Amino acid sequence: DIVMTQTPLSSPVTLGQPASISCRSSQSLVHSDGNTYLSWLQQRPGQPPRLLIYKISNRFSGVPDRFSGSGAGTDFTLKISRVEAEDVGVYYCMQVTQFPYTFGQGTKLEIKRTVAAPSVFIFPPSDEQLKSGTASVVCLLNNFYPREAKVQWKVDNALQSGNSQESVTEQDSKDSTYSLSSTLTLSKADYEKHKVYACEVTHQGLSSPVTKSFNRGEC
Amino acid sequence: QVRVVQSGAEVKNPGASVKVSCKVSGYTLTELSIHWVRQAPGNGLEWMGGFDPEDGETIYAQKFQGRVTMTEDTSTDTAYMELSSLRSDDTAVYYCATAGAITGTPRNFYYYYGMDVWGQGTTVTVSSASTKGPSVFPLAPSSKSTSGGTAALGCLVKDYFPEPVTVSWNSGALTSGVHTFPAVLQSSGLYSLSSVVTVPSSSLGTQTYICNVNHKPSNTKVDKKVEPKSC
Repeated sequence: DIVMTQTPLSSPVTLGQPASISCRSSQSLVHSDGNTYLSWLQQRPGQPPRLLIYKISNRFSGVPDRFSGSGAGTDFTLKISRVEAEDVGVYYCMQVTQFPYTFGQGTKLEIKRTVAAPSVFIFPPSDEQLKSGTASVVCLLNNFYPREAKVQWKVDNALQSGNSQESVTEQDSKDSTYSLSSTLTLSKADYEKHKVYACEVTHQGLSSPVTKSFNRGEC
Repeated sequence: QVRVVQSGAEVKNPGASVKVSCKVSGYTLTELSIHWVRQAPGNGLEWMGGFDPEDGETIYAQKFQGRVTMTEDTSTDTAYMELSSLRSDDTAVYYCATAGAITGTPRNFYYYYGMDVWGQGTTVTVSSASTKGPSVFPLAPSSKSTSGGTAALGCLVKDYFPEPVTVSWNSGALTSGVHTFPAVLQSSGLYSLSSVVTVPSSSLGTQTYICNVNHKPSNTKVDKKVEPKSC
């Protein structure tokens, strides 16, 4: 099977700055007719892939002029003259010249942006969940740029370890920022045995660790 | 309008078969080539095979030759992919790509003479485990949810299996400022997830926020209205 490997591993690029991904094929992409059929597709996070280029220079309709493609033999390169927040994603290279069609491993295009402190929100557990027997507390870190972020669950000044799970969003296609969500789950009994539930967030954009807290109040 | 729609997410037992549908809207499934591409989550794209609508020969990848069958219902405009003797290595998102003729319709950026349009995807999980519906609780806005005049609300989709759960807001009318987080795996082996949205706190009294959660494997559709209360 024709092999497709994308030279750039990962790419942190400044906004409005150019970018270029390389694709390498083990065998010639020229077909038995005399053409070369190479496609470039962009997949935004959690989306189906959208075809941007065909052949090497042929740009699909509705595809921005910022995208351009140029290849020779076994090497091919996709270039974005200027990079916008909407370009974040994974770029793949497909070949339709020979069966079975091949895809590159893909290449993630990230975005370098100025630091942004997160906004912290704390959510207490709902009564319905307490009826089910459990209690989940959620700490939300919204629109922070540096991906690295620290979250700490404290119950009545007592630091916790375990019983917490968190997820980070894929880079925003508008802000180019990130969002974090951390849930601390306890039993109803454990939850009632305490008074103050707080989460202390530390991030680069934060001059000093911000803590969002609340008093059970039976909920 | 050229619209490609696919079956809902499915969960199948090892050694069983899986069937997914690709329905084409706005253009007859004639002289329009259909392709099936598999994507392992957080992995590469694998081209399963192509099916020619006007009875041309249909080529299957050497990998899936014995296990994949492709068929077309021209009347309903739906192509079908069927993969049998499923193995755990088969758990992935399945796509059908309409790569043929001229789409004709814009579909936001106009596809026009171009051929490719892609399906939304069908998540297929191969596992003997029991399917479990998600539990949806509200993440009510409060003084603890407000910053600089903006309030944050959401929905907690807890303890579901398998993985695919879709969350929408106000039946899809609300998408600005929405964050649906990737799911986490509890020690229990069940997934949990959260979806939040930032809205003007002044509006909290006048607007209605409802989160729409669909867990097709479980066959569950829940609409939970998130309203501000307490602390």
